[PDB]
Amino acid sequence: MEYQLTLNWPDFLERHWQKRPVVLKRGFNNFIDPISPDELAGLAMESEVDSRLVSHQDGKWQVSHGPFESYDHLGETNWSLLVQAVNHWHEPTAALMRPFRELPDWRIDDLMISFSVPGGGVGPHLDQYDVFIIQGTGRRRWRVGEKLQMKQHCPHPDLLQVDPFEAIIDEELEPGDILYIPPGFPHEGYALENAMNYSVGFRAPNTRELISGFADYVLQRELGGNYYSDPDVPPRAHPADVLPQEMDKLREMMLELINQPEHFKQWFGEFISQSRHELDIAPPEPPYQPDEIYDALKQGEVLVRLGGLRVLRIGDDVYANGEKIDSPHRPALDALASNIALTAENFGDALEDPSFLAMLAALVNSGYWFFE
Amino acid sequence: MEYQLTLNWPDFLERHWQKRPVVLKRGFNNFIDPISPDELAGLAMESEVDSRLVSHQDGKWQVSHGPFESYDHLGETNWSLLVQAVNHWHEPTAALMRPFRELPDWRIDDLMISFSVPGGGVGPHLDQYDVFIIQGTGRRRWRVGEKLQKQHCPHPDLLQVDPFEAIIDEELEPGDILYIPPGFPHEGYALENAMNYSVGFRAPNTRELISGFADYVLQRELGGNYYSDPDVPPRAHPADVLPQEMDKLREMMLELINQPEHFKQWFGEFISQSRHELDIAPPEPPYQPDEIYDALKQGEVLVRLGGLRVLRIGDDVYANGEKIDSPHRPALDALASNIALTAENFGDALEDPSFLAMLAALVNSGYWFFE
Ligand SMILES: [Mn+2]
Ligand SMILES: [Mn+2]
Ligand SMILES: [Mn+2]
Ligand SMILES: [Mn+2]
Repeated sequence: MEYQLTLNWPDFLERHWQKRPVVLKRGFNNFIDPISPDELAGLAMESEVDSRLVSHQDGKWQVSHGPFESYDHLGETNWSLLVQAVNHWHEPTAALMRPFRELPDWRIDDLMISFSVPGGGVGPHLDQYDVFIIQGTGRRRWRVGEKLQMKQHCPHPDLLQVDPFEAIIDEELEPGDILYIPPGFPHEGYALENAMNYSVGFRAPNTRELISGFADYVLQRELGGNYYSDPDVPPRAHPADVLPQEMDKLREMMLELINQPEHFKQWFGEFISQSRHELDIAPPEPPYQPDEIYDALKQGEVLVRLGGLRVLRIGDDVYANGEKIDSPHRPALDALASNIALTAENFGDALEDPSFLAMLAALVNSGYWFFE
Repeated sequence: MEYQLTLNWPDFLERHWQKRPVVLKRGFNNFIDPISPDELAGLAMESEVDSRLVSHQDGKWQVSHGPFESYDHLGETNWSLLVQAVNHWHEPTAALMRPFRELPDWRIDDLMISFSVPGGGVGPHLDQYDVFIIQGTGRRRWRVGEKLQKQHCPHPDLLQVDPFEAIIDEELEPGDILYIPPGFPHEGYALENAMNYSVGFRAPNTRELISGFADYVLQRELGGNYYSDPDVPPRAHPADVLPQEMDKLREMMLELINQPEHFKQWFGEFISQSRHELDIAPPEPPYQPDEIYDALKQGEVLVRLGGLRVLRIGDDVYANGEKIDSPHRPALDALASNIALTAENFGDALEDPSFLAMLAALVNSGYWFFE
């Protein structure tokens, strides 16, 4: 399908994003759910999918990790099924992501869907990331509190919650409504009628993850192999001392390495292009030869990107799922990065180059793009 | 005994250290060996001690590792035995380290001893570390090359090398010292039965700094702050990552690194650790603080465990991967400055109970022993 967002973007980015939560009423007009609770359940039965059941009985909370062989015995009440990264396994669901391209592809994460019977829900909780929560069929009561430091507690080892909060937002969401929550704002919501919620999640790294990742990149690629050297080595009163100048030199090594021109860009390119959830990956059973891709495309057949596969451009280099793609043909690479559903027109003269055709062949044979 | 290096130190550090290799003729006058070859073999058989044995049947070599038994077996000619960190074990060998205190404690590693029967040698190897090779008990032929300078390929470190043209070729007598910087290919082998005492040095490369610091960051779970973009910049293509964003991220990292306390503490814990296993046997019954106090004021002498690294950063003291929590700058400064302390070395600090409780804990860790 194709989904149309009624949001006013400049106003939102200016006043709201990464600042304050909002309820965007009728974000989607005449909202038609991309998927059904049944299709979602069947999808949760699959073993490659990350899914979980969260139920609560009076005070007690029970969290069960999927997949599942059974719809019984659950209840008419007080439970919810959560499925991560549906946009990987379902194309119509993947369509929901497109309207959010007004925000950077690299910051966006994936689409997680929850189905809840009345009373069903995940409880009050905090996130470290921005989220858009889209109301599907049914209705839920959503509550968001002010952003204040609060202790996280665990009703279950597998389930994070906070203490109940005074809501700065308390509302019932109709289908098509969207609730934007910046990180740090406690929120809770629960089904009134049988409900479907679509969370477009976002991702941002912290410093720990960055320095760790890059350290592993340096180790793996065997970089930064230059040793500390002191032909000028300074005198000292006490031989057990390590002088401030030496510490400074030592750290200056790390800073210098971090600032080496290609290395950081390349590492981050390989990192950020990787998905936090498992892709659906099925390399073409026989591999493709370059000229049947050439032919297929020229024959009118269309190339489409695997749902959830991240393609990002940093400078003149492109990165698809951890792998750097480097080609002299810019329009083609731009076509690969900024739109799914590619046709020969988007490639231009690139297909004539056997090198580009070879690369493209390797990308398709990898499962990253497939024919329609 | 207690060794006196005859060396012009200003001239060495100025013209030589980390620059050019030299043969220092009669680096030691009347050089008596700290240890006998059979004693060395006595250590070569041990569970904890790191040894190795290298033999060349011409054109081909064989290497075995410790512990050891039955040296016959075989060999008369053409083999060598090598033992790491002998100063961690044999106390008079650690005294051979004292003259090199003219160089920083943090850059010094340890002393390895190699006994080679005639023809015995390790082959033309290469190091990324500085080394002083002290000749004793017999003679060896040493040759040192010109340090070739492999574009963008990692240096293999200790991996073996080419039959170089020698900028240095000679035969060492007892007391002779061959200093080599990192990068200079070198080979040596025994003529008469030969003892070599190689005092080595250690430097971190950038990779080790970044890995260590990263691990430390994970452990204390620091840098928890998340990248945020209230102002997030517009772009032509939704798939693009702008330079200003890359700068945001990079500066997050640089900021974490330039936080002084964390880097300081981590490195203090990192550099105070030893590259080889120490001898650690805490007193079977411990000492009460009063026992320490008393015995210490009886004129007894505490000595730092051989090979144990104690280093000062700012005013902070680190002993074997751990900080020492304490005031009394003179006393801790003494703990780092002198191996073999006395009551006079501490002075006033002994009357503070909180101080000697700590010190007693140091002794009980096995980091200092009486003699
Ligand atoms: Mn309840
Ligand atoms: Mn072109
Ligand atoms: Mn000199
Ligand atoms: Mn060497």
